[PDB]
Amino acid sequence: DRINTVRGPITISEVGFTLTHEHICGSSAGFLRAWPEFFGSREALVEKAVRGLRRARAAGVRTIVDVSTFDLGRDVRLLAEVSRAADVHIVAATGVWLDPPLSIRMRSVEELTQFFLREIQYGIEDTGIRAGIIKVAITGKVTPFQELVLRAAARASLATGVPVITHTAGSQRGGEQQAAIFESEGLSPSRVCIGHSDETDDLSYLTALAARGYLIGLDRIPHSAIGLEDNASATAFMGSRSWQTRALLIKALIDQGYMKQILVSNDWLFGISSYVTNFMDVMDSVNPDGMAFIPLRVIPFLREKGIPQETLAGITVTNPARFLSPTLRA
Amino acid sequence: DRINTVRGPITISEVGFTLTHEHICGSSAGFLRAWPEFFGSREALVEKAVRGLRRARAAGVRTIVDVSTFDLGRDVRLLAEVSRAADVHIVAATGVWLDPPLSIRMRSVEELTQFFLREIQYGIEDTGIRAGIIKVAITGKVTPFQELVLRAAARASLATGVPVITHTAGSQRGGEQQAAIFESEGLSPSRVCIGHSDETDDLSYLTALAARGYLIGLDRIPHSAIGLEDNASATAFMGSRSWQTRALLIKALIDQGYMKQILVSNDWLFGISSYVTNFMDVMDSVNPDGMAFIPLRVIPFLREKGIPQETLAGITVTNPARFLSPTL
Ligand SMILES: C[As](C)(=O)[O-]
Ligand SMILES: C[As](C)(=O)[O-]
Ligand SMILES: [Zn+2]
Ligand SMILES: [Zn+2]
Ligand SMILES: [Zn+2]
Ligand SMILES: [Zn+2]
Ligand SMILES: [Zn+2]
Ligand SMILES: [Zn+2]
Repeated sequence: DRINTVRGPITISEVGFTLTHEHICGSSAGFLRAWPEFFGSREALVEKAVRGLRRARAAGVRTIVDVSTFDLGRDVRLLAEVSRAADVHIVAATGVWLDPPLSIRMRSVEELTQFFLREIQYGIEDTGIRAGIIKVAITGKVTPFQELVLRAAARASLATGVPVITHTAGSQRGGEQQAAIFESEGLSPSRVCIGHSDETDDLSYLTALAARGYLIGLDRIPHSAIGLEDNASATAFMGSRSWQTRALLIKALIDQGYMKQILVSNDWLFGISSYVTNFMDVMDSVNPDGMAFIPLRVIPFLREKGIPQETLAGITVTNPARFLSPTLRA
Repeated sequence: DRINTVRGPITISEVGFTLTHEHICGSSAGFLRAWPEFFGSREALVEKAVRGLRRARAAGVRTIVDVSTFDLGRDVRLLAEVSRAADVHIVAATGVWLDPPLSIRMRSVEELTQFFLREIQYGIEDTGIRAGIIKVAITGKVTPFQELVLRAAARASLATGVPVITHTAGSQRGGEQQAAIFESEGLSPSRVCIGHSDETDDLSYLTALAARGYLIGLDRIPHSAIGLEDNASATAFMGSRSWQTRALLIKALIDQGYMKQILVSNDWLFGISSYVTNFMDVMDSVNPDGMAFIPLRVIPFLREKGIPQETLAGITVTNPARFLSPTL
C-alpha cells in the first residue's frame, strides 16, 4: 500500500520513524512568496529547515507529516526542496486551519469537500503533489464554519481513505465535539487523530476517546513557557506545563492498554509569521533540539521510566504507518 | 516621473484614458493557484478578462489600475498575461484590504511600511513587477490595525511618491477620519484618493474633501441591485442606488468647481471568490458592459447633461495621470 509524499508515493516499509504533527513553516497563503524577507530570505528558511531535518534524521526520524494547510501558508515546493535536501520524507496536508481567508470561509460543505478532494486526488496547486492527510481545527465551541470543515473532512476521508488530524484551540478538552460530528458522517474513529491532546491533564477524557478507537495526538511535547514569565505571548502560545508532565501522559496511556492509539510529535517549525515577530527565536530558546526533541529527549525519558523498546517502536513506527496508510473502511 | 505597470514603465503621455479603480479578479492570496477550478479554470478566467478588457479598450480605455492587494488575491502574473493579450496598461497595487491573514495583521506599522516599500521599490513576489499605487481599506470606525495600515501607506507614499487609494466598507463615509490620519503623517492630500465616495449622497462631505485637495473616487458607478431586491447578497454588495444617481455626483462636483479632484471607475472584475458563490453572474447580469460601462454609458450621460467633452477628458485622462505620476 502507498502513502503520498512531496516526492511521490512511498511504501509502508519506507515510512519508518515518523513525526505525525510538524510544520516546515507556519505562515499564511502566499506570504512566503510575497515577503520572503520576513524570514531573512527564502534561502535562509530553506537552510534552517534542512539543517533541522538533518538533525532529526540523525536522531532516527525518517518521515514527518507537515500538517500545514492552505491557510497556514503551506508551500509544497518548499517542502519538496527541503525533503530532498535532508533525505526525510514529508507528507503534505489539505484541510483548513484557524485563519481561512474569505475565499475559503465563504464556502459550503460541498465546496470544501471538493477542495479537499482536489488536493488529495489531483494535487496541490500545479505541482502534482498530493495531500496524505486532512488537517482541521476548531475553537472552544465548534463554530458553524468549523462544523462544515469537519464534515467536509470526514467526507473527503471517506472517499479517499486518508486520515484526519484535528485539535481544539483555546481549551484543554473539546475532542468530544469533533468525535460526535465525525461519527455522524460515518467516519471510523481509527481514521482520526485528536491532536494537541497533551494540553490537558484529564487522563479519563483521553482514555475514553482511545477506548472509542480515536488516535490520541500527544504532539506539543516541547511547548512550554516555563522560565519565560517575562513573556505573555510565549505563555499564551506554549503554556505553563513542563515537558516531562506532558511526556508522562504517553506512559499513562500505555499503562491503560492503549499504546496502539498514541501518536507523538513536537509540533515544531523552522519559521513562523502567523504570530508575533521573532516568535521563532523564543521557541528556539525553549527547545534548541527542534524536531529532534522527541527522539533525543522523550524517547530516552520513557525508556528510563521502564517503557520497553518494542513499545516505543510501536508508537513511533507502527502506529503512524497504520494511521497514514489510506484505508477506506475499518 | 514614469509610471510602473505590469509590462514595465510607461510615460505620462502613454497613460491615456484611465479607469482608476478596477480588478482583474477579487480573491484571496494563493487561492487562484490552489483552486483554479473555482473559476472554471485559470484559462477560462484569462479568456474572460481578455475579452472584457478588449471591449473596454475599443471603448477608449487605455489604462486600468488594478487595486487588488495581496489579501485580495492579487496575482500579478495573471495581470501581466491579461494586460499583454488585451493590450491595455495595468497598474498593480500594494497595500492591505479587509481580509489580512495573520501574517499581515500581526505586523507593526514599521513592518507594513517595509512590505509596501518592497512591493513598490523591489517588486511583487519574484516578478520584478513594481506596484504603482497603495490600496487601503477601512471599516466604519478605523480599527487600531487599520490605522497602522493607513500610517504605513502614508510613509510608503512619502518615500516613493506613489499615491494612496482608500475606501470605507459599505455605503458609509469615513474620509474625514482617513484624512486626519494621513495628514498627521504629513501626506499631501493630492497623493490620496478617497475611494468609493459614490456610496454616499452627502455632497457637503464630498465637496469639503475636494476643497482640501483630496481626489474623490466616484468609482463604483455601475453597482446597483435595483431590480434584484429578492437577492440580499446583491443588495449588500452593490446597494440600492441607481447608476445614474452615482453618476450625478460627478456632475455635482464639476458644478461646484472641483473637476480636477474627480476620479471615475467601475470597480469591476472578471472573477470573484471572496464573496458568495456565482456572484460574478449576478454582477454581469446587471452590467453587461463590464469595464466598458464608464466610457459607453457614463460619459455620454454626462455629455447629455451638458458637461463639455473637454471637462470629461480632463477627468478621465488628465486627472488620473497627475494622480499616478510619482511625486516626492
Ligand atoms: C500551527 As499550530 C500552533 O495550530 O499547531
Ligand atoms: C474587492 As471590493 C468589494 O473592495 O471592490
Ligand atoms: Zn495546532
Ligand atoms: Zn499542532
Ligand atoms: Zn501544528
Ligand atoms: Zn472596495
Ligand atoms: Zn472597490
Ligand atoms: Zn474594488
